[PDB]
Amino acid sequence: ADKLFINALKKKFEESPEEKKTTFYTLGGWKQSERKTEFVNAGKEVAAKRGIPQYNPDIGTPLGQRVLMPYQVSTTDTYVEGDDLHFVNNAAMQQMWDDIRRTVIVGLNHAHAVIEKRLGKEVTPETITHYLETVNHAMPGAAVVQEHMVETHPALVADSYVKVFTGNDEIADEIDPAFVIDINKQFPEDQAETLKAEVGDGIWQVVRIPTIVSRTCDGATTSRWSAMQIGMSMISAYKQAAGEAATGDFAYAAKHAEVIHMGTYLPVRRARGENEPGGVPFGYLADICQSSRVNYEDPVRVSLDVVATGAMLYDQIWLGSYMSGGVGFTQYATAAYTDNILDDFTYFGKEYVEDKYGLCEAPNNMDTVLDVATEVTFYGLEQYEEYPALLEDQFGGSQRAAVVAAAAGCSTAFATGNAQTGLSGWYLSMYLHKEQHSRLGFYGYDLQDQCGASNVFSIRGDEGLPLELRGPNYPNYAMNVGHQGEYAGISQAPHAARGDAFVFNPLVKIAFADDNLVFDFTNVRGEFAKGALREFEPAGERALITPA
Amino acid sequence: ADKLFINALKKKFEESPEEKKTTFYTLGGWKQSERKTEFVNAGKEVAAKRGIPQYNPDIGTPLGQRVLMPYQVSTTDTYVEGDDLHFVNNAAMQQMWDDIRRTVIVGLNHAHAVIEKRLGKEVTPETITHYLETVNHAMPGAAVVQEHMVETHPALVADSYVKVFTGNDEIADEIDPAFVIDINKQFPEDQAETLKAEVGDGIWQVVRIPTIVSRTCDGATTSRWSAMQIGMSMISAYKQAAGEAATGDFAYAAKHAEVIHMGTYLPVRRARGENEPGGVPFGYLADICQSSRVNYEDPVRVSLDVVATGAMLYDQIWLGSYMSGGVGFTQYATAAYTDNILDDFTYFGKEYVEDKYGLCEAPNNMDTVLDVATEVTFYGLEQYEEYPALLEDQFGGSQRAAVVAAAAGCSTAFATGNAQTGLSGWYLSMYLHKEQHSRLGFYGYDLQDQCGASNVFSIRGDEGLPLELRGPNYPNYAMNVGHQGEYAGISQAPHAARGDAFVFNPLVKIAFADDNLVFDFTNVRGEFAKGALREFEPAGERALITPA
Amino acid sequence: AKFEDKVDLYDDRGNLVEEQVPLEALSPLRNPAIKSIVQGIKRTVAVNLEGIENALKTAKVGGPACKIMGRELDLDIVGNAESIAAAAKEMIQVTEDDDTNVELLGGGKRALVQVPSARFDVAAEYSAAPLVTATAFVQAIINEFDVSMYDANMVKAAVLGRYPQSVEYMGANIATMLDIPQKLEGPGYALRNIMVNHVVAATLKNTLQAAALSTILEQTAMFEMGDAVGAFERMHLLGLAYQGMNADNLVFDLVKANGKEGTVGSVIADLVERALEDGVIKVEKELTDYKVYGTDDLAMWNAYAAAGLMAATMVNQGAARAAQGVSSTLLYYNDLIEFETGLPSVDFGKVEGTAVGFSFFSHSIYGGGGPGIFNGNHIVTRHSKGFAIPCVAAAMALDAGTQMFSPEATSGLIKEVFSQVDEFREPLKYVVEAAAEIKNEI
Amino acid sequence: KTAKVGGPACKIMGRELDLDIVGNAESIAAAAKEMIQVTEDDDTNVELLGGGKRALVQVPSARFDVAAEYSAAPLVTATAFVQAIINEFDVSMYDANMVKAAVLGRYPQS
Amino acid sequence: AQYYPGTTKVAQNRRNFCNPEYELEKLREISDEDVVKILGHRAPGEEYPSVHPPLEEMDEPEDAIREMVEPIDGAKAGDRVRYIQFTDSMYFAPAQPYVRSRAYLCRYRGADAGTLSGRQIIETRERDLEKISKELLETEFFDPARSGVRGKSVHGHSLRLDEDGMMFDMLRRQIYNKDTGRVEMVKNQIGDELDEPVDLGEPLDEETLMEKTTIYRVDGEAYRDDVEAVEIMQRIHVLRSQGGFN
Ligand code: F43
Ligand SMILES: C[C@@H](OP(=O)(O)O)[C@H](NC(=O)CCCCCCS)C(=O)O
Ligand SMILES: O=S(=O)(O)CCS
Ligand SMILES: O=S(=O)(O)CCS
Ligand SMILES: [Mg+2]
Ligand SMILES: [Mg+2]
Ligand SMILES: [Mg+2]
Ligand SMILES: [Mg+2]
Ligand SMILES: [Mg+2]
Repeated sequence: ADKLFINALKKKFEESPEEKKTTFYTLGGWKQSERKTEFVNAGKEVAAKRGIPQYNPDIGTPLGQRVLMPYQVSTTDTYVEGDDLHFVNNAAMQQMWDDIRRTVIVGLNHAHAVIEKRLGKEVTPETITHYLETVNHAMPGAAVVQEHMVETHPALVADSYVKVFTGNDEIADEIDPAFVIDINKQFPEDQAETLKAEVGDGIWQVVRIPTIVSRTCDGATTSRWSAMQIGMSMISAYKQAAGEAATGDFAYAAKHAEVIHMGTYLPVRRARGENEPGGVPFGYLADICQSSRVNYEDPVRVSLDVVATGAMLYDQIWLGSYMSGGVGFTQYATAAYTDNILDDFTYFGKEYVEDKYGLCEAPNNMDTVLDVATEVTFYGLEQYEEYPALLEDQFGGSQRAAVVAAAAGCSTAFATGNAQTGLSGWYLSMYLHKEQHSRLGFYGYDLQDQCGASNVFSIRGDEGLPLELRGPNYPNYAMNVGHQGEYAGISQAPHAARGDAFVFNPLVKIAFADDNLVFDFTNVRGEFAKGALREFEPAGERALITPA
Repeated sequence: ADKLFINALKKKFEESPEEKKTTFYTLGGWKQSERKTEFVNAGKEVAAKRGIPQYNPDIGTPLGQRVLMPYQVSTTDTYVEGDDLHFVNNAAMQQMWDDIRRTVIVGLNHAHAVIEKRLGKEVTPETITHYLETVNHAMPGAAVVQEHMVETHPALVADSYVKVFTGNDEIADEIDPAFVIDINKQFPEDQAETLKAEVGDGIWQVVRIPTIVSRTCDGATTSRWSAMQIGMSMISAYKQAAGEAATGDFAYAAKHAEVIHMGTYLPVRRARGENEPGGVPFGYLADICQSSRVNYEDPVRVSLDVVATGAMLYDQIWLGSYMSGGVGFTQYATAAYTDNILDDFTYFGKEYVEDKYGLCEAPNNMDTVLDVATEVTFYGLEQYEEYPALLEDQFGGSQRAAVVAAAAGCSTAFATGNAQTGLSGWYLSMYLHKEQHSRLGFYGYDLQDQCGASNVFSIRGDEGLPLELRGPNYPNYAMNVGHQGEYAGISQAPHAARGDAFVFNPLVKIAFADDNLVFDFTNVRGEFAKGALREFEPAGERALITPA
Repeated sequence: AKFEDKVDLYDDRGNLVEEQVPLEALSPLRNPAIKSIVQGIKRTVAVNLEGIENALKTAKVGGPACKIMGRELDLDIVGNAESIAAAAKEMIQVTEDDDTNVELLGGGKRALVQVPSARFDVAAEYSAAPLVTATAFVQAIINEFDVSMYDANMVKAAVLGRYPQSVEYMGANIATMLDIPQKLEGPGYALRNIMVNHVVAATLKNTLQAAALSTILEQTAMFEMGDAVGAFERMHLLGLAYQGMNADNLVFDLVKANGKEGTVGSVIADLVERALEDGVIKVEKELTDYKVYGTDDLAMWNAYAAAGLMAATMVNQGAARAAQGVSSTLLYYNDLIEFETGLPSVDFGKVEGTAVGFSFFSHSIYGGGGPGIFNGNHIVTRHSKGFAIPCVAAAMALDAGTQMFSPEATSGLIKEVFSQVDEFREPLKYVVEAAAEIKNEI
Repeated sequence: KTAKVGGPACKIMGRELDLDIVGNAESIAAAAKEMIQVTEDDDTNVELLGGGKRALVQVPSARFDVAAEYSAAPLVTATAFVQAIINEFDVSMYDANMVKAAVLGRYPQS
Repeated sequence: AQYYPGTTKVAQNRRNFCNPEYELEKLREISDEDVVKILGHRAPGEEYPSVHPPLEEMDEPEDAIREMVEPIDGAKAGDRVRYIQFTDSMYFAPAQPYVRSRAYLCRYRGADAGTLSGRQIIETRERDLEKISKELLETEFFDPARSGVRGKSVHGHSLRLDEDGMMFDMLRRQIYNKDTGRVEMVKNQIGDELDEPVDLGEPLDEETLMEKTTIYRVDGEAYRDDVEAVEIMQRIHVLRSQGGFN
C-alpha cells in the first residue's frame, strides 16, 4: 500500500512526488487560481460601489510564482483551495464555534431541592415535562407571565432549545422523548454504561441559546440568558410568586452553583468572559468532539478528529483572530487536517506500538517515551526527505513540527495509556527535529517547547497540571500557533486507546451527542469540507428581517 | 398647540386620550396582532421541522387581554408593534452595535517617528497615501508579503476599511480624498475649527474591521486585528525587513501606545474585554452619536438622539442580553424614544429655562437644581394624570421615572451648562416622583438613585467622577435598566446648549462622521424605524457562501 | 488623639468593661487586636486532606463532574496525616519557633494552617498563604509515599485544582476567607470579598460577634480604600464603634427595649428619642404638626442612626428567625427615619440604595441569591461604605433554617477550621480589651 | 486648567479650573501629609521635588500592617491630595469632582 | 412619632396607615377559611408544612440577642415563609405601594416587605401571614375594585378602569356582579379557580375613595400644593448631597 498522502501529492503537482526539480514563474501569478480570480473581480466591484480601494492584486508581492495548491480535506475526497478553509470564508467553521459558544450545561438537582424543601411541592416526571415544554417556549425569547411583552421572532431563533439527560433510564423514559438526549441510543453499550454511572440519578439540562444572539453579543452571555429563562419557566411551571425570596435560589443555582461553562474567564491582558475559546480546556474540547462514540474501533481516527476540531478552533479562530487577526493562520491549522499526512504518521506510530508493546501495555516511564517518540519522529521527517513534493506542501517549519510531534505524542500515549508521557514525547520530538534539520518553526514557535520538558512533570503552582486540565490559558501555551489543537489530540489519544467514553468531563461528552445541533460533531472534517464547498447552512442569519 | 404625544395616543386607542375607562378581554388575545400571528405560525413550522416544541401561545398566561399597542418611533411617522423594536428582530440595532464594536482609532504619530528616527526614512503625504492604499488592501484580510497566502473573500468583508483625519488642512489636501474624513466638509464651520484645534498636526486612523469577524469573535478582537494589518502595511510600504526589531515598536504603538478603544475592559464578575458596551463611557456614546453636527440648532433634538442611542445599546443589548437575556428589556428602552413623550417633557423644560434664565446662564448651584428639576418633574407627572391613555402607554413605573427624570436632568443642564448639576436634578426628580405617586420603578430600580444625591459631588475613590467620564461600569450604575442611556443624554445636554463640538473626546466625534458606515449615526431614531420595517441592510451576512 | 470623642465599651452580655475610651483606641490603625485579626485572616488556610485523598482515589480533579479515567491513585493520606503535616510545617516555617501553626482536626481529615508572618513582611499581598501551603502539602504527600514523577501532577491537581488554566483554584481542596486578588471590584477591596456566610460560620452564629467581625472587616477595608481618610475618618470610626462594637451599649439597649414586641418603626422612635436626649439632634424648625430636626454633628447622627439600624435588623429578622427580610429592614428603616426627622439616613442614602438593589437581587430571577452569599465586594452590596453588610451578618446569624444556601452549604470548611481561632470566633472580646489596654496611649 | 482629564485626548469643555497648585505646593503637601500619616513621628515622608512640580510620598508602614495588599498607597495618597487641594483653594462642591478626575483619572469607570 | 409631613388628607392618610395606634376601619368580614383559600399556599384543614424543626427542638447557641427578641409564632413552629401581594390602582386606591411597605414595618413583626410600581409584597411565616392577611383584606387597606390580590401577572396599576370601575386583571381573579353591585373573588392570588367564590363586598364610591386615598394627583390633592411635604423632600436631597461631599 502507498503512503496515505501520495494521492494528494499526485493531484497537487504534475511531477512525481519524488522529483527534486520543478519549474516556477510561468503560471500566471494569481490568474492560475479560480479563487484568486473570483477575489480580484469582487475587489473591483467592492471598490467601485463604496468609493474606497480594497482588494488589489498589484499591492505588495505577486502571489502565485509557485503553484497555489489545492488541499485534500483528510478522510474525504474533497479538494479545495486553501482560501475555502479560511474561517471567514467557511460557514461550517463559524457555526462549529457558535454551537460551542451558545451552549451551557445547567443542573436541575439544586432547583428541585428548592421546590421540595423551600416551597414544599413535589417534583415528578410529569412536572419536569411540563417545565421542559415551558422552557422550550421561553428560552428562544418568548413570554410566559407578564402582559404586553414583545418577543423574538421564532424563526430567527429556531436553533435555541433545552434538552435533559440523566443516568436513570426509568426516569429518562418517563420524560417526553422530544426533550431527552438518550444515552443508550447515542452511545455504544460499554460507553453508555460508563456515562450513566457517572451521572447517576442527577438530571442535567443542555441549553443552547440563539446563534443570532451569540453573534450579536459574546460567550459570557450564554449562562446569563440561560438562567433568565430557566427562572421564568420555574416561576410558571411550579406556581411560585412571580418574584419572591425563593426565586433567588433558582438564579444562584442556574448562574453559579450547578452551571458548567464550556470556557472559564481569562486574565486581564487577554480579558474575556466565559465561553470563549481560550477558556476551553483540552479535555473539554476532546469531549465536545463526538468521534469517540462512532469511531471507537479506530483510536487514530478518534484522536485526529479531535486534532482537527482543535487546530481549527484554537489556531484559526482563537489565535488567528481573537488574539491577532488579518489574513490569519489558516495553513498553520490545515497542515493538521489535510492531505492525510498526519494520518499516515499516526497510523505508523499506532502500528509500531501495537506490534512492540500492545496498546496501553507499555511501561509508563521515560524509557517508553525515548523509544516511541524517537521512532515516530524519524519516520515523519524521513517522509519529507524522501518526497520533495511533501516538503513543498507543508512548506513552513512550524507546520511540520506540529504534525510530526502530534504523531509522536499521540503514539506515545497509545503505548502508555497516559497523556502526560504522551506530552513528554511531543517535546522530545521537537528537540530531535530541531537538531536533524537545523530549524524548527517560526521565530517564537518553541517557547513552550523549550520550557516543555521541565514542566511536563512539575508540581509547582503555575507549572504543574495534568494535560487534560491544561488549555489555551496554561502560561506557556497562551500565545503560539501549532500546539493547542495537537495537545487536544494527545489528551484524547490514551483514552481512545483505553476505550474510555470521555476524556475529562462526562456531562460535556453527553451534551454534544445531540442531533439538533447545527454542526455535526461526529464528522468534523466532513463538515469542514462541506463548508469549503459552500454547501453548509448556518444558523443566525438575518435574511428574514432584511430586504430581498 | 397640542402636546407632542397626542397623535400617537390617538392612533393607539379608540378612545380619546383623556377618557378614564375602556373595555378589555374582547380583543381575541394574541389574534389581535399581526406580529403575534406571524410568530404563532412560525412556531408551528419550527416545531414541526426540528422535532422539539417551541413558541406556543397556550403556554403561560394569555397575552393580549388589553390592546397590544403600536409605537410611534419619535421624530418619524412610522408606527410599529413593539416586537419590531426588539434588537433580535431589528437589523438596524444590531448593525449600530457592530459598527461601534468593530471600530478603533489608531494614531500614526509614534509610528512616523519610528520611521524617521529609528529607520532613518522620510514620511511625506505621498508615502502616507501609498500606505493607505496598502492597508485598505490588507485590513479586510489580504496579503502583501508572503507567498502562498490564503485570503478573505473581498465581498464578505466589504465593510472594512481605514480612513485618516488630521487638523492640518495642508496634509489633508495632499492625501487622496477617498481615504480622508474631511473635518471641514462634515462639520459646521464653528465646530470644525474647535475640532481642528484639538487634533492639531496629529494624524489618526479610523479602523473598521469586518462585521462578520466581529460577530464571530468579540470586541477585544478589533484593536488586535487592526494592529496586525497596520503592521504588515508598514512593513510593505516603508520597506522594512519583514520582521526586525523596529517592527516591534509599530506593534506596541498600534496595540497600546496610540490606540483609542471604544470601551475599556471590565472586572471579573462581568468579565469582558475591550470594545464591549459596558466599557463605553457616557461621554463617548454622546460623541459617537452624530446628531450634534446636523441638528446643532436644536439642543433638545441632539440630546434626545443621544438618549435613543444609549437607551437601545445600554438597556436592550447590554443589560437586556449581555447581562441577562431572554425576552429582555425592549420597552424599558422604547419608552425613551417612542410616541414623542420624552420630547414633549424636554421641550417644555427647555422653554422654562430659556424664558426664566436663558440657556447656560443659570447659576451653577443647588438653587437652580431645586427650581428647574422640580418644575419639569411636576409637569411630566401631571401629563400622566391628565391623560389616562398616556399612563396606560408607559405602564411600568420604571419607564415613567426614566422619562420624567431625563427631562428634568437635561433641562437642569440646559440651565447651568454643567452636567454635574444636571445629574443632581435627575436624582431629585426621582425622590419627588416617589413621594407623589407612592411608587417609583421595579424592585431594584432606585439603588443608584438613593445613592445618587450623595455621590453626585463626592470626591472619594470609587464615588467621585464627572458624569461625562462615568459609564456602565461606574459602581452604582452597573446593574439596572432605565438609567444609562438617559445619563448619556444628560452628558450631551449642556454641551448641546453651549454649542460644543464634542462632549468628551474629539477623536471619537470625528471618527464616526463617516458616510461609509453602515448605520447612519446622524439619524439614530430614523434608522431604528427603518430596521423595524425590515428595510435595513446589514453587513456581515453569509449568503454568498451558503446554498440557495 | 486627633478627635475629642470617647466611648464606653461593653461586652456581648451588656456589661460595662471600660468607661470613656478615646475613639481612636478602636481604630484599625491603632488597635492591636484588629491588627491580629487582619493578619490572621491573611495567613490562615484550611486544608481538606480527606478531600485530597478522595479526589486522588477517584481521579476526580479540576472542577465539577470532572474525572480522568486511568489516573487514579490510592494513597492513605488521612491515615498518615501526622507525618504529612509535620513535613509540611518544616517547609512552611521560616525558623524554628516562629509563629507557624499546623494543627490537625477531625482525626487528620482537616488541617488548620497559619503561615508565618515573616512571609507577608516581604510580600505585596496575601496569596502566599494558599500557594505556600499548597506546594508544601503537595511536596509532603509526594515524599511520604514516594509518588513517582509520572504521577505527582495528579497530587498537584487534587490540591490546587485547574489552576493555572483557570484563573481561580477551581476544584481546590484548600480554603481561605479571602478570594484571589483578580476578583476585586476595585483596588483595596480584598477585605470586603469575604462571604457573609463565612463570617457567620467562623463566629458560630453568635449575633453580636458576627456583627462585630463583619464591621471590623468592612471598616478596616475603608481605610485600605482611602475612604476613611481626612474629613471622613471620624465618621467611619464612629460607625465602627456604635454599629459594630456596641459602643455605649446603644445597640444592646435598643434591642432590649424592643425585643418582645417591637417593630422597625418602634426601634426608630426610641432611637430618635435617645438622640434628642443625648443632644445629638435638636429641633430646628416647626411646620404644621411636624418638627424638623437638625444636627451640628452629622457624623454622630450617622453613628446613632447606624446603631438603630443594627437593632432594627436584630428585632425584625430576629422575630421571624429568618434572614431574608434584612434587605427590607435596611431599606425602610432609612426611608422611615428620613420622613420622621428631616435628617438624612445612614451613609447619606447609600444604605437605602444598597438595600434597594439587595432586595431586588435576593427576590428576582436576575442574579444575586440569598443573603449569606453577599459581601462588600459584590456588585450588588458594595455601595454603602461599611454600614450595610454587618446587618446582613447579624440577620444570617439569627436565621433558624430558612436558607438553602446556608453557611453549612457554602462554608462548612470555614466553620470547622476558622472557628477554632479565638480572635475570629469572639472578636468583640479581644478588640475591646485591647482598646482598654491602650486607652492612655492614644 | 485645560479640563483634559480621563484619558488620551479627553477633554470636557466648560469645566476648566485655573488653580495655582505648583505655587502653593508646600502648603498642599503639608496638609496632605497630616492626612496620610498615622502619628506625628511615624515613617510618613512627603518631599517636594523640581520646585513643587512633583512630590515623593511614602505612606506610613502602619497602614499596610492592617491592609490585605498594597493599593492603600495610591488610594490614600490620591484622596489626601484631592482633599488638600480642595481645602487650599476652597474649591466648591460643584467643581471638586474635576480635581478628583485630574488626580486619579477615569477610575472607577475604568 | 410623626411619620410624614404635610397638611393634605393624603398626608394624614399616609400617617394613619403607619400609626399603630390608629384603628384601621374594618369594611368587610372574611372567614379565616376564605383567607387561606385566597392565599393559595395550603388547603384549609391541612397542617402547616415546615422548613426546619421547632426552635425548642434545635437547642440554639447562647446569644443574648436571641434571648432578648421573642420570635413570632410561625418561627417557633418552623413554618414556611409564604407571601401575599397586592396591586393598587393609581385611580385613588386607598393604599399604594410605598405606603404599604412603610406601614407594614411600623405595624407588623418579622416582615419582609417589598415595593414595586405594579406590586407590593410581604413575606413572613405562614401562620402569621394568615393573621396579617385578614386585616389587609378586611380593612381600608383594600378596595375590591381598585385593589387586587395577585401573585403573578400584576398588570393594571396604571391602566384605565373597565366600564364597571374595576381594575384590569389578565387573569380576572376578581369579578364585579353587575346585577348585585358586589365583587367576588373567583380565583386565588396565583390564578387557580376556587371551589366557591369569596364575597369581597361593595366597591367604595369615588367620594369615599378620594377621602381615603394616599396618592397625590392633580384631580385630587396635588403633591406640589402640599408645600410642607415637598420642602422636606428637597431638604433631604440637599443634606444627602452635602453629606456625600463633606
Ligand atoms: C417575574 C418578574 C420578577 C423578575 O425578576 N422579573 C419579572 C419578569 C421578567 C421577564 C418577563 C417575561 C415573561 O413574562 O415571561 C422579563 C421579560 C425578563 C426576561 N426574563 O426576559 C422582564 N421581566 Ni419584569 N418587565 C418589565 C416591567 C415590569 C413591571 C411591570 C408592571 C406592570 O404594571 O405591568 C414589574 C415591576 C414593577 O411593578 O415595577 C415587573 C415585574 C416582573 N418582572 C415580575 C413579574 C410581574 C408579574 O407577575 O406580572 N416587570 C416594566 O415595568 C416594563 C418593562 C417590562 C420588561 C419588558 C420590556 O422591557 O419590554 C420586563 C422584563
Ligand atoms: C448581579 C450580578 O449577578 P450575580 O449575583 O453575579 O449572579 C450581575 N447581573 C446583573 O447585573 C444583571 C443586570 C441585568 C438584569 C437586571 C436589569 S435591572 C452579573 O450577571 O454579573
Ligand atoms: O517571522 S515570524 O516568526 O516572526 C512570524 C511567523 S507567522
Ligand atoms: O419585579 S422585579 O422588580 O423584580 C423585575 C422587573 S423587570
Ligand atoms: Mg528503524
Ligand atoms: Mg444531521
Ligand atoms: Mg445607507
Ligand atoms: Mg447597663
Ligand atoms: Mg372574623
